[PDB]
Amino acid sequence: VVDPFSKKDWYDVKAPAMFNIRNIGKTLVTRTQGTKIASDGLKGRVFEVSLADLQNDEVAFRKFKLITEDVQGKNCLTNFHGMDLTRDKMCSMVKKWQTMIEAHVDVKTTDGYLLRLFCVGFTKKRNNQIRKTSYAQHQQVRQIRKKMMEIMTREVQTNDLKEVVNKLIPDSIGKDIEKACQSIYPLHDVFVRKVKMLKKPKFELGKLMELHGE
Amino acid sequence: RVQPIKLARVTKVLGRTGSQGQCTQVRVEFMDDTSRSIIRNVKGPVREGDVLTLLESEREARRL
Amino acid sequence: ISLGPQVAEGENVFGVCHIFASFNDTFVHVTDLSGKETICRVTGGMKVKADRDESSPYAAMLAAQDVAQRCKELGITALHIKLRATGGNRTKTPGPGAQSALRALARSGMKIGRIEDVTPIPSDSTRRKGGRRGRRL
Amino acid sequence: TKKSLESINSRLQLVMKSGKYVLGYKQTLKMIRQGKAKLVILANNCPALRKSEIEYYAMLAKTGVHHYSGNNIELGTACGKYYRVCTLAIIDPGDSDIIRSMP
Amino acid sequence: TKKRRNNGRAKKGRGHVQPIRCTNCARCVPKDKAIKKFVIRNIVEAAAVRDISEASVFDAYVLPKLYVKLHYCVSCAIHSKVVRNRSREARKDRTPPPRFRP
Amino acid sequence: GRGAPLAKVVFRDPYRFKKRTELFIAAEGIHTGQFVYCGKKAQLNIGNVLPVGTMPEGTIVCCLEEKPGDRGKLARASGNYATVISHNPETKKTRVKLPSGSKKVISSANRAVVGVVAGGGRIDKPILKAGRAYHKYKAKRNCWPRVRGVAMNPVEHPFGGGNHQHIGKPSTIRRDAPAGRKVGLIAARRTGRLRGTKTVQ
Amino acid sequence: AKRTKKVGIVGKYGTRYGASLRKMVKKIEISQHAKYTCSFCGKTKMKRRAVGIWHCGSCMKTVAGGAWTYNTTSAVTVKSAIRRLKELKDQ
RNA sequence: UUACGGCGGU
RNA sequence: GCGCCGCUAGAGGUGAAAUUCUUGGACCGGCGCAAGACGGACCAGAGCGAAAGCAUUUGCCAAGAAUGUUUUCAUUAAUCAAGAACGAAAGUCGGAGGUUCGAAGACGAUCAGAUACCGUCGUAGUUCCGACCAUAAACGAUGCCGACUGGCGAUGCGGCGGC
Ligand SMILES: [Mg+2]
Ligand SMILES: [Zn+2]
Ligand SMILES: [Zn+2]
Repeated sequence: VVDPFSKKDWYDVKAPAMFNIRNIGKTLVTRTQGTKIASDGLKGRVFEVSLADLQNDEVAFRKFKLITEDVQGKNCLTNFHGMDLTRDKMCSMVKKWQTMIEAHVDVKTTDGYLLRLFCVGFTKKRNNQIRKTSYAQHQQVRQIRKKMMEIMTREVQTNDLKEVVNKLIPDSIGKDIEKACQSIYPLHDVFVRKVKMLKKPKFELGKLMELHGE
Repeated sequence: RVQPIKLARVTKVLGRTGSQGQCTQVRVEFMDDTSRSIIRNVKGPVREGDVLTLLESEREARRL
Repeated sequence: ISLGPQVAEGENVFGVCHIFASFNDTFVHVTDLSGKETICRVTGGMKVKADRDESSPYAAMLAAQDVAQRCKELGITALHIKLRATGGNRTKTPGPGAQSALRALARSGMKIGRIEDVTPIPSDSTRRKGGRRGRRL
Repeated sequence: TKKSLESINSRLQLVMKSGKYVLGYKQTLKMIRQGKAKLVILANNCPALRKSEIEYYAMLAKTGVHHYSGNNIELGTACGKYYRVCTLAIIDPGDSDIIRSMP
Repeated sequence: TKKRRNNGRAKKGRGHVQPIRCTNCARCVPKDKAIKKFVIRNIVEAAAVRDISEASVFDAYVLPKLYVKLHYCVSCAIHSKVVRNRSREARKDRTPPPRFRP
Repeated sequence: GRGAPLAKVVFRDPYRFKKRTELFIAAEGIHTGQFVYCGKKAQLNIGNVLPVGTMPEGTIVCCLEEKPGDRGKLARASGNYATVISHNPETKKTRVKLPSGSKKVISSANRAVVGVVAGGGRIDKPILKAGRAYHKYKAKRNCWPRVRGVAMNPVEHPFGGGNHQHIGKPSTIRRDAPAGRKVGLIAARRTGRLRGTKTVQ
Repeated sequence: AKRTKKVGIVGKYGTRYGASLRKMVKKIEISQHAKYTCSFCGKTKMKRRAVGIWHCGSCMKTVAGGAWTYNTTSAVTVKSAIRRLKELKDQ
């Protein structure tokens, strides 16, 4: 008899200023009922959204997670939580008769935002190549995989979270190990497959208010 | 709820079906645009090109 | 007019529609952009009384119409798709109600954004419930 | 647990063949207090005030303390004898580069 | 008699390959004996394509694919007719049947 | 008469100049001349005792308090421990998992030494003769040679008597039976050799 | 010379107590009487005191270990997990 | 979905 | 499996069902946690190994084939009674563990009957440590060593030479 949707109000979700489209969408939550207050029911919600509705002309096979850390009245401010690729991209690039090399590393930034980076690469068939198997040897794989994680340890350890997350809207990490590996075995589909968040540095309030500033 | 009962014209008949040679497939056109065309199944003698009536519009053809 | 968000005359607000099209049943659960707040979960096995036909394409066809009629009436007007198969240990292709609950979700006046298959895939994890010789039928 | 330990215990069984060395606590205590010690190696087993007063004399003699990753019975086999030994001091490297290494 | 030159299995310098499990009966087969089939099926069911592009938020949206790799035991591969019985000299080719997509 | 060993620990009195000795249940792995740290801001190592609300989910805990400040009641026998899950930082209550597999939501400020109780594996060895059971209970109680009630007389037990040693009456009795009648399977939910695991919460 | 072929340490129990209980004992009984290598001085002088107590002849160090053996495998798994939970999350 | 037998010698 | 939510009345299972779980709120959707298994797609008529067998990264080891060799020893060799070493799975004994799967077993169906197939549940067992047992369609159903007797396209590893 009661309609619980008549007790619910709409907030709108905002992405940080690092992206072109600042407005993610609208969520809903029930109002305050004593100890059930209407803010902790939507702190820590994940919004699995892609780039192409968060940039203007960027790719669509990549998606960002965006936890909520603060509520500003009718607004619902967010911070970065992680990324991965879609399923259909990540299994369109796993084909036969090529080597899949994959690396992973735990690197924290200088802001205290410990990440786990996941990167893949696939060996590349050459243009004049006649034989079928474009396989790598095993000691080639070990030194490529050493070369992958050494580079993304550079690109994350040195500076803060904003320049890190800004590097992988164009995915210049996958393009930097693209150039640095093709004197070992050439690679072609080299992405950062997934970024996972391990830590958060106690949530200073003004750091989120910087991200939604200019 | 109420779908508009849509009269429909058949193009090429796709041969018999129905495990006894009793039903045939017609791939109607929808009498508003021949660009918009779905595959359907009817029973009885068909005579290629004519017009038949759909009490329901789009569910499924003979397809597992 | 007490229900509904604040939009313009042209724009639309996004929700996601989790399709769980296994065999034996089908789910056409719609929820918000974070997935936490359920808007409407209606099922193909709640509008037929036959128990063969819960995985039928036809029961999914009218479950998709019923979930659109609730979603559009509440103010949430465009859908993203997160179709599942059974996944995990079990089969990884979706059942017969998969496509029909998707097309009839769109034929009954509703927009569609990004779609994705989001079924559970293991990394070579766990045994299957069949026996070594499988099930023999 | 794969590649790198025979940097420090292949060099240790090469100084043992070529150069000079002393084993035991009260012999590297004589060699540290009259200038002749170069790189003292402590086991991971020695009592923690013995580890302190060798780390304190080596600061006074400006020498290096390498902390060996092993038992005192494991450092003895790495030397090449049937003992256990916490503290060694090499007083001449034969032709290797233990001092010219990291510590 | 020895029916086939390999014994149904593509192992030559091995003693044991991994056991995998069939899909539609959950029977345990060797990985080399198993009849694989990799389905790159479009998730949209092509009769239902002009009902999702006319109800999308774009005019040009590339539709996602469904990449399901089936693999069967030989018992369910013959019953579901993905491998057909062959004559005793037309068995001896390893070329798959041609495409016939249009 | 205890299966666990003990550890006597000297602390420094904060208020008087005095060293005063405690007696702990010995967590397994500790040695003499080891520093033991005890507080809220203590660091989670073996043998350190610290409140259950600060330590993470899934750490193994011995000798824990069932009400705060009760100085250790639960999970104290040799080889036994308890596991913590499920911190609720609002209305501060944490649930633990007792050595009987039964879970219990307790206060958050309950205090507990990190580790497992020493002397474990003790019940793996057979007593192996009647003499070493005698010395076992001479340390404990006057309880050991248990005469069956079927073997005694109708004054002495509800089960005794008869020309044959038989119970006669059903050996499962109610819980509100009086004293002198509760003998046997007291308020038994089931009998017979057990199947499954326990399947009753 | 060769004094037994099966019983070993449980030849003191004679014909008594059952073959499978004497076979069950002789894993426990070789293990509680064995000298273990000390982890603090490297000398194989870990003799067992009372049950759960382990003690060094030289360096005189007392260790609270298992009942019939120096390490219980339940207590090594926990020490692995405690230092893992102490480096994960950093509390 | 269920579908089990067919006297001996010629 | 358990917590904290969200909205709802079924979910599950099947050729059809039922036994079963569910407004002390299942199933589904979100976020976390824990445990134990297992390392998909890449994965091949590819590799290694005496055979059994071997697949996530990085790490202390100890071994090995082939190739390269104007090194060295100079018959040191092949097969091998007796005697040994290794040996899938199930099994046995003890200690840990116990997620899934699951002989025995209970129940629901199916049948003339079902002690079977099928469904719900589940013990021992599958997992680890230690000791055993020594067998398999342990199969290329083909002992090991040596030479000789057609062609061809390749592939895996070394070596050499070429636009
Ligand atoms: Mg008695
Ligand atoms: Zn099959
Ligand atoms: Zn000692």
